[PDB]
Amino acid sequence: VPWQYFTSALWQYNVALVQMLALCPTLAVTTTATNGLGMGLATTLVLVMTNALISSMRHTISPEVRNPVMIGVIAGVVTLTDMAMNAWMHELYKVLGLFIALIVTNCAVLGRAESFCLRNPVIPSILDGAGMGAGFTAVLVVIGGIREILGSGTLFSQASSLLGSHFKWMEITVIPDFQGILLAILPPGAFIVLGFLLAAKRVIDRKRAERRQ
Amino acid sequence: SVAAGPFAHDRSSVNRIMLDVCLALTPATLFGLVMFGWPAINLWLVTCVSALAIEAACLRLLGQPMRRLLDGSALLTGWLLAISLPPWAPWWIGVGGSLFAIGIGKQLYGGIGQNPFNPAMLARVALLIAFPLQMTTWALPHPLFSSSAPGFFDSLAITFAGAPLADGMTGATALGNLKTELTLNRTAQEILEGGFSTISALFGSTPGSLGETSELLLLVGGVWLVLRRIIHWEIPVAILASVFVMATLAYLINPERYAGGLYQLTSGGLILCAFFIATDPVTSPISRVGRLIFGVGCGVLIYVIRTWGSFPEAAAFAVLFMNALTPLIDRYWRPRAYGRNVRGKPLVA
Amino acid sequence: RVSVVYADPAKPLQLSCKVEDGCSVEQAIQQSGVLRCCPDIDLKKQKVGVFGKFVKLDSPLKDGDRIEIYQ
Amino acid sequence: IEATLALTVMGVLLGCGLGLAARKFGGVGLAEKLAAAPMLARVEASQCIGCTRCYRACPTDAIVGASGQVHVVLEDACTGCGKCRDACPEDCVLLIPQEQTLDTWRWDKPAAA
Amino acid sequence: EYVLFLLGTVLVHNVVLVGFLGLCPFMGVSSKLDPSIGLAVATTLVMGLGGASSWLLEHYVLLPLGIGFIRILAYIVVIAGMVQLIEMIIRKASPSLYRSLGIYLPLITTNCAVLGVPLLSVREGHDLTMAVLFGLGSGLGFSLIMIIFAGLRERLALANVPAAFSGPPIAFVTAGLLALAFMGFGGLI
Amino acid sequence: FNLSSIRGGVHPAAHKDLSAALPIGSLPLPPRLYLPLRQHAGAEALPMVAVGDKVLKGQLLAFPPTEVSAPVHAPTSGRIVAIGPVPAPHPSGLTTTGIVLESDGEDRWIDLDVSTDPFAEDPLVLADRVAKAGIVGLGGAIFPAAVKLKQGTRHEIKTVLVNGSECEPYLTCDDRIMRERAEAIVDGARLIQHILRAYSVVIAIEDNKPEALAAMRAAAEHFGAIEVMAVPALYPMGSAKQLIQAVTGREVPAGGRSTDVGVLVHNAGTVYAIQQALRFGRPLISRVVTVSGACVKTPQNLDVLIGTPVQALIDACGGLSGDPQQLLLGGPMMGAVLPSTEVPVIKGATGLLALARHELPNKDPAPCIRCASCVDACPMGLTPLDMALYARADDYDGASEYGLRDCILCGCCSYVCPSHIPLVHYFQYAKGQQDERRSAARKSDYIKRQTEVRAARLAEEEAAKAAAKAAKEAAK
Amino acid sequence: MVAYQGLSLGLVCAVVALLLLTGNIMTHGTIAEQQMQDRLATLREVLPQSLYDNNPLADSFKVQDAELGEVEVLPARLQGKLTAVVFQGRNIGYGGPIEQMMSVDAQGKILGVRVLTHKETPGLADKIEASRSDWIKVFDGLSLENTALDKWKVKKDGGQFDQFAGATITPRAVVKTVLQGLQFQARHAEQLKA
Ligand SMILES: CCCCCCCCCCCCO[C@@H]1O[C@H](CO)[C@@H](O[C@H]2O[C@H](CO)[C@@H](O)[C@H](O)[C@H]2O)[C@H](O)[C@H]1O
Ligand SMILES: CCCCCCCCCCCCO[C@@H]1O[C@H](CO)[C@@H](O[C@H]2O[C@H](CO)[C@@H](O)[C@H](O)[C@H]2O)[C@H](O)[C@H]1O
Ligand SMILES: CCCCCCCCCCCCO[C@@H]1O[C@H](CO)[C@@H](O[C@H]2O[C@H](CO)[C@@H](O)[C@H](O)[C@H]2O)[C@H](O)[C@H]1O
Ligand SMILES: CCCCCCCCCCCCO[C@@H]1O[C@H](CO)[C@@H](O[C@H]2O[C@H](CO)[C@@H](O)[C@H](O)[C@H]2O)[C@H](O)[C@H]1O
Ligand SMILES: CCCCCCCCCCCCO[C@@H]1O[C@H](CO)[C@@H](O[C@H]2O[C@H](CO)[C@@H](O)[C@H](O)[C@H]2O)[C@H](O)[C@H]1O
Ligand SMILES: CCCCCCCCCCCCO[C@@H]1O[C@H](CO)[C@@H](O[C@H]2O[C@H](CO)[C@@H](O)[C@H](O)[C@H]2O)[C@H](O)[C@H]1O
Ligand SMILES: CCCCCCCCCCCCO[C@@H]1O[C@H](CO)[C@@H](O[C@H]2O[C@H](CO)[C@@H](O)[C@H](O)[C@H]2O)[C@H](O)[C@H]1O
Ligand SMILES: CCCCCCCCCCCCO[C@@H]1O[C@H](CO)[C@@H](O[C@H]2O[C@H](CO)[C@@H](O)[C@H](O)[C@H]2O)[C@H](O)[C@H]1O
Ligand SMILES: CCCCCCCCCCCCO[C@@H]1O[C@H](CO)[C@@H](O[C@H]2O[C@H](CO)[C@@H](O)[C@H](O)[C@H]2O)[C@H](O)[C@H]1O
Ligand SMILES: Cc1cc2nc3c(=O)[nH]c(=O)nc-3n(C[C@H](O)[C@H](O)[C@H](O)COP(=O)(O)O)c2cc1C
Ligand SMILES: Cc1cc2nc3c(=O)[nH]c(=O)nc-3n(C[C@H](O)[C@H](O)[C@H](O)CO)c2cc1C
Ligand code: SF4
Ligand code: SF4
Ligand code: SF4
Ligand code: SF4
Ligand code: FES
Repeated sequence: VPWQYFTSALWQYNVALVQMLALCPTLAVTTTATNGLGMGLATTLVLVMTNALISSMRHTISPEVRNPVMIGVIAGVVTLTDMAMNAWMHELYKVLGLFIALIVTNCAVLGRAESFCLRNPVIPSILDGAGMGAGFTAVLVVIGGIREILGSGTLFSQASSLLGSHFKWMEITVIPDFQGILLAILPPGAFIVLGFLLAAKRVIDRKRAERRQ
Repeated sequence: SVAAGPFAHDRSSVNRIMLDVCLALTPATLFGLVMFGWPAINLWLVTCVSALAIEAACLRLLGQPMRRLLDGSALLTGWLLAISLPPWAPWWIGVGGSLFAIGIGKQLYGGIGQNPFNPAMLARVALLIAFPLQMTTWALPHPLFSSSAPGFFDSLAITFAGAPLADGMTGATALGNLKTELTLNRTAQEILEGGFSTISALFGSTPGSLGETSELLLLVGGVWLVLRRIIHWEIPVAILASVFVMATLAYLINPERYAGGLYQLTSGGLILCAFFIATDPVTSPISRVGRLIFGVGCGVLIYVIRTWGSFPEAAAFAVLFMNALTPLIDRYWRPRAYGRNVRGKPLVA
Repeated sequence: RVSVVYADPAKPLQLSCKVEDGCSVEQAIQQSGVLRCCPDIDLKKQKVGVFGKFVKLDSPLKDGDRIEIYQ
Repeated sequence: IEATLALTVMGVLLGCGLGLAARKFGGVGLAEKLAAAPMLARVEASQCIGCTRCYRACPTDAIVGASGQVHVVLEDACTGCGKCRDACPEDCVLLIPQEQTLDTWRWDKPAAA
Repeated sequence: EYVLFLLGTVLVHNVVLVGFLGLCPFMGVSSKLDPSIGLAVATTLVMGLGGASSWLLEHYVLLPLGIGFIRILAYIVVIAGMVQLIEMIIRKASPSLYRSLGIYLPLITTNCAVLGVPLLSVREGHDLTMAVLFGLGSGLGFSLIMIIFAGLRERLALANVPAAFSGPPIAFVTAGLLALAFMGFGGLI
Repeated sequence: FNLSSIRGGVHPAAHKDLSAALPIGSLPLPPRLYLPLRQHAGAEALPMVAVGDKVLKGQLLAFPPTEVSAPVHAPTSGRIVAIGPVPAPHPSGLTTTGIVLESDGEDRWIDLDVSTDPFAEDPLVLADRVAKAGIVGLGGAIFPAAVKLKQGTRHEIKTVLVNGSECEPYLTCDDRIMRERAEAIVDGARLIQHILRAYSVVIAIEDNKPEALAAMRAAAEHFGAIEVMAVPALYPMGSAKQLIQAVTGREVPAGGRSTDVGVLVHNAGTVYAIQQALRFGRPLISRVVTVSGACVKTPQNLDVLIGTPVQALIDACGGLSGDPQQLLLGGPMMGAVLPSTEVPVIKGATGLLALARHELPNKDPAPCIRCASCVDACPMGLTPLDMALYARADDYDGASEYGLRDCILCGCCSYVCPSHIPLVHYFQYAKGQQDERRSAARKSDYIKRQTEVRAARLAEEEAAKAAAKAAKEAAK
Repeated sequence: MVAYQGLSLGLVCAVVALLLLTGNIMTHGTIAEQQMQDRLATLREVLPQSLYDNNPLADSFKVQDAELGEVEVLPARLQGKLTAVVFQGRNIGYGGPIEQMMSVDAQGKILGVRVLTHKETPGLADKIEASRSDWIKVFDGLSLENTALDKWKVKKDGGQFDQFAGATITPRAVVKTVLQGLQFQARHAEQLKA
């Protein structure tokens, strides 16, 4: 079933939690949940489009120059994405900054374009890209929410100005009247949170295996 | 199961070493506690008790034997963190520092003997980064039973809860004051002539941390530790010599901008870090040349970030950097074996 | 340089002895000292072989041979 | 336009260079990977009738003996490959695990710290 | 002066602890010291070459023709090709040399650092010399951090880390603490 | 010369003053003796006698099968009753091949082959005379003395060192053997100096034995080149590698023998045994042991025949005045736990310590704090903490790099460890695992070579026979 | 043949370049409009709408002085009579230079000061920003007439402006920048004063 890939890529093979890929945007643009959600959505869109293009162009890539071709097929698309969200989502573009342009070198994107998109049809590749993007977005949302709560208390902030007023319902506040721990926002707060998330994933995987046993 | 030798052992133990280190720290801690009054006592007690409780909880979680709580490895960390904090600091600063050290810095790596970074300095850096306002408020010396220091319940309201410290009970120290007055286009000489006395600063009559103030009782404790074979003289000697040499050279080159020698030695937590904190066995080289390199690096980094950096004191940062650099020093400066050259090849005769 | 083996099931013995080139099985066994290890060895009665083939006492032996005394 | 021509020139130059280099001269995760009881024979005193089948099927020089009623016995060179098990019509070979002796004694690892 | 710029790039603005660039191979290969050293040398050379090529391409082709938005694609494309050559040329000319640079070279074809550094240097408007020095300094900082982290992880491998934290999670926590330690160099240069 | 300074070392409680007062005692003949056939290093000797034979004091019961071995002589006249399994002085407690001799009680000497003017013959004759005596180097290493002397003769020896610096705590056998028999030791040193053409002998004793120093100086004052030296009171000082450094000043190269620096080391008991064998022809039959500890009524030094059960020695010194906790065969720093009191006394047995509870330390292992007190005490200048870390993780190959090859298992590691860690136990376990792997590889190589040779010879024989048969049928 | 690889790479590059140029010609005007709108939004926080009629970011007249160097004065003329001038100032703080914006009216009264770029220590001297504290709103009616050259300092130096608890260098820098801006406006009359 084609839907197997979409569910399998969520937790069994996570880009940032299992394969140890896409760590730069995971650790950099995570100080707010909205930043993580926007980066995840952009990465998912780029992954879907690049996977579809590569699979449609599968039987045309020379074996020895495979990278500089496919990288181009990614790079230009990424450029377009920038030239989209710099024009109609400028508030989010100013926040992400360099890492919206740094999706060409995203290890997850090229890894999925090479490993799966060169030996699968267009529909399975699209579903695999969607699953990887969804998993990356979930990880980004979780880490951003944890860091934002530890640093300021609020969960999701300035979503109306960034993602549009339509998402205004997402602005919730946790721990009212809280100055927050400043270290969570800072770079030292990202590695520790990611390590704790990895440890929690290992613990829940072991407990789930025991329950299945 | 058969027993393996040897069947003889000296009179040594981790408990004795840790308790002797605490005994060496005792006189300077008493001098600090008496000088600043009740709030310092409250903060020190809270920090030590919280460190012990968190260590017990972490030992319970990991399943390690509770006897590990009786070796004094947690009480020493709490003691050093408490004497590193500002005197009239709130309780939550000490509790959070103890939680961040005993916890992430030590017990998250396995326990005693496994951590690669100094726990007390890790907690100090984390507290300074997270809460800069509470970690840059120094109380002037208000001696216990001096008719001007706050009473018992007034000190309780100062430490616990959030009663303001009023006015006239908080001032600037030496290093920060010198840097600020340098930013006020005043040369380095006039600042020290009318705002710094070496004799009073050496005794410990200046504002600062809880136990950092006195540079003489700490020296006595360090010397006593050295005579007891508990620490090695290489690290303290190297740190002090490097700081003094660099400071004296800078003073000689440009006396109107650099202050060096006695001013650098009798200011900040240089002596305490050199004797009791940079000599951490688990996070220091096990060789002799390694210890010399560790001390030289600590001294150079301390002086460089003191003078040209953005901090009035960087003993914790230098210690953390050298703890990071320690494994390479250990793996590249191993002692020579018997019957082999430095490269390890067998000798020829 | 040869070896002498006693195939006694109770205690399988094997010894290595250096002998002069062109020697005989009799002199090789005498030099090897297997007689003193087991006084119940009859060199005229029990079978003497090389690598599993019955041989003669004064037959010449080469380097790397294996004399064996068995029932 | 003057820009697409230059980009195409750069592209074809790079491609031809790569091709000529290949003539004359995956994934990140997989590339990281590249960068980074014995038994012995046993012969009883009755099941061996000197049928010399065990020596016949024993590539190692383990069984010593020939003829009949000589009670061939193994040596230390046995490996338990079993070439002599089915060889004997009377099922004489009695492969057993090696017994612990003084010369094969090693110290035990300390429990824990 | 240039020594101060190089030291500020190496310590004050480290490309990993305060830049978050090239973290995947950094966290994947730092388990062993020798691959860490090899990848450090390879990435230093690759970053220097890529910075030089990117500056030449931007200031001689892109800007004069008026097209700047293309830069990203052009940059990465050129870099990719260069890396391939630097592999194949060193996979026959010197077979012995294909054990310290050639093996780890494919790891940095798309690293986010060989592309992050040129893009950052573009915004500051560096000249050719400044761009080359910026690339080399970023490579040196990456190399030093990788070597230190490799030593730390090699020592932690033989320690009694709890079974729920041994491996990658303890590496991430150690990297966070190392960044906290490096935070003291801020404002020095 | 002038004493150098060795690196590292500890100062354990000597405990030598409670037993080095009484003279060397004597033992009544026990009923039966258990003589293991392997009391030495190298190959195991093969018995020459059968069950029920009558032997005399000095008969050669077992003879060496190869060059590196030592024969076994009958301690006393009697009848052989078993050639079978006997208990062994090992921590494991397993049995070993050995003879059982029932002491007749007459104690009649055999017709010994005495020499004539030992300072007249070539060194090789004296070397083989020592070879046919059972001298085994009563120093702990139990290496045959004949092989050592023969290897020394081929090289150039500039100094013969007598290792009289008894260093183990609780042990005083060398002290009395030098106090009472100084003349014999001096004569043996002179005989060794004649065997190995050398310059002088440098007999060394620790400074905590003033009586031994005075007696040795009084005995050797007229012979000239003989010298008596007073080495410091350090534990790892009796070791050959450390004593050579202390006396000569050089260091024995790694993976090399002591003859490289031109110095031969012999124990003070081995020298006496060599003197006895050369002068009178008496083989190595009895030695001197020390019975000490808080559990013994009267600690003493006993002249014990080889193969005497431990229980006889314990009963001789009054008896067990209390309850023991660990019975050690040797010094506390290198002793082995005796399984029972029925174990015999091999030539390598040095002591019979019976340690009480207040003499044995109580320990509680804790994680290493990296205090680096092991590095400051290791005589070989190693890093014991790293070796223990690599041995605990089963990385023996990485442990060998840090100095596991050069470790002598002296025990200075665990003696100065704040957090009590069995570092020596880890090192012994790692060395045992390495030896097991090496033995497996050696057996694999040997069996592969044997299979290749057997297959080649069988194939060539079959081909030759087939060719001969083909030639025969052609002429038919 | 090698021709296929080169042709493939060339075709990919050409198609991508064509698509990128189409996207750029589609979106560059919108990007420029967004940047201009962001600049206007930044300007509007210090200059109320009623005061100015013409476009402030169209009549920028760079002026040159003896201390600040070169400025970027934007007028806020209503019908030709200057009512306000907006410029920027830079001064060394603690963690680096601070860049702020001033909106001085035609009579010397400050209409509002905002800090654009700073690198002060968060949690200790971040109150200069208008989104966390009202301190930066102190300069709202002051001038060089009702405040002599004695109250334009922090209270540590004998002035009338409050200093942050545990931070004085940053208020010193901000007050010095404000005073220098007012003095610069006073020096250059007519064009900047009216
Ligand atoms: C995935 C790779 C990139 C491909 C991107 C695909 C998504 C692109 C979505 C483009 C959206 C088109 O929708 C675009 O909306 C903007 C909103 O400012 C409109 O722009 C509008 O700006 C202002 C504000 O309302 C109006 O005064 C103006 O008249 C109008 O042009 C455009 O007229 C319309 O073209
Ligand atoms: C799956 C989505 C992934 C997002 C990233 C991919 C780029 C997509 C670009 C095309 C987006 C068009 O998005 C649509 O545009 C309109 C204008 O027409 C935006 O409309 C709004 O955007 C901005 C966001 O800061 C608001 O501040 C502003 O008030 C308004 O212009 C909405 O956000 C959305 O309804
Ligand atoms: C290892 C030992 C750990 C010891 C842990 C002890 C924890 C409890 C400390 C004593 C209780 C403090 O209880 C705390 O009081 C504060 C202040 O009144 C209140 O806290 C409330 O106000 C404070 C700010 O003033 C903010 O955290 C927040 O707005 C809200 O939580 C709550 O009531 C409770 O968060
Ligand atoms: C909201 C919570 C988020 C948690 C985030 C961090 C994850 C931390 C969980 C892993 C922590 C490891 O800490 C501890 O590890 C030990 C391994 O010795 C596990 O195991 C321990 O407890 C279990 C019972 O539960 C015992 O059977 C076991 O012998 C003991 O070792 C513990 O269950 C875990 O608590
Ligand atoms: C073991 C208990 C827990 C100890 C740790 C927590 C202590 C918390 C202290 C909170 C202090 C509240 O603030 C403090 O309250 C105490 C009573 O509590 C007041 O104390 C008042 O009552 C006490 C008796 O109860 C009188 O003796 C005193 O003269 C009077 O001032 C102080 O005037 C006020 O400063
Ligand atoms: C970063 C490394 C260390 C991590 C430490 C773990 C976090 C420790 C708590 C950090 C909380 C910071 O937020 C801090 O919350 C405390 C409550 O504790 C508030 O404190 C408030 O309530 C407490 C009682 O609960 C009163 O004693 C205090 O006078 C009052 O201000 C502070 O006003 C606020 O600054
Ligand atoms: C056994 C260990 C030693 C135990 C000693 C305990 C007693 C310690 C008492 C000395 C500490 C306080 O004693 C003294 O107090 C006065 C106020 O009167 C402080 O203040 C004094 O010196 C400072 C200099 O900076 C100035 O403010 C001023 O000259 C004066 O007030 C001194 O800095 C402190 O030295
Ligand atoms: C600590 C162990 C290493 C010791 C190494 C010693 C090497 C150098 C020895 C010569 C040092 C001369 O050091 C010199 O001493 C003078 C006093 O005479 C000190 O100078 C001192 O007095 C001057 C005014 O007279 C003050 O402004 C100054 O702040 C104070 O330090 C300086 O520190 C240095 O200028
Ligand atoms: C491992 C050993 C390393 C030794 C390092 C030796 C090099 C460092 C000392 C020389 C640099 C001195 O650096 C000098 O000091 C100041 C702070 O005082 C630095 O820093 C200054 O400028 C920077 C950049 O605007 C800002 O952070 C701020 O304005 C200020 O801190 C300057 O860049 C330089 O003027
Ligand atoms: C830990 C240790 C302790 C030793 N103790 C002694 C000792 O007490 N007396 C001694 O003569 N040699 C001692 N030695 C050295 C050897 O036991 C022995 O002298 C040498 O290896 C061979 O000597 P031999 O041939 O005389 O037996 C010791 C060696 C080591 C490693
Ligand atoms: C001489 C000495 C110095 C020590 N210094 C420190 C220190 O600076 N910080 C700390 O947390 N523990 C210190 N300790 C306690 C112990 O070394 C520390 O818990 C190790 O980090 C245990 O992991 C010290 C112990 C000794 C014996
Ligand atoms: S095959 Fe069996 S019966 Fe025949 S010789 Fe071998 S053991 Fe004896
Ligand atoms: S098992 Fe194999 S090696 Fe062993 S005796 Fe039988 S045939 Fe020979
Ligand atoms: S036992 Fe080995 S490692 Fe330990 S001190 Fe002795 S020689 Fe050194
Ligand atoms: S003596 Fe023990 S605690 Fe000290 S370094 Fe050696 S093994 Fe570690
Ligand atoms: S290195 Fe993998 S995404 Fe940056």
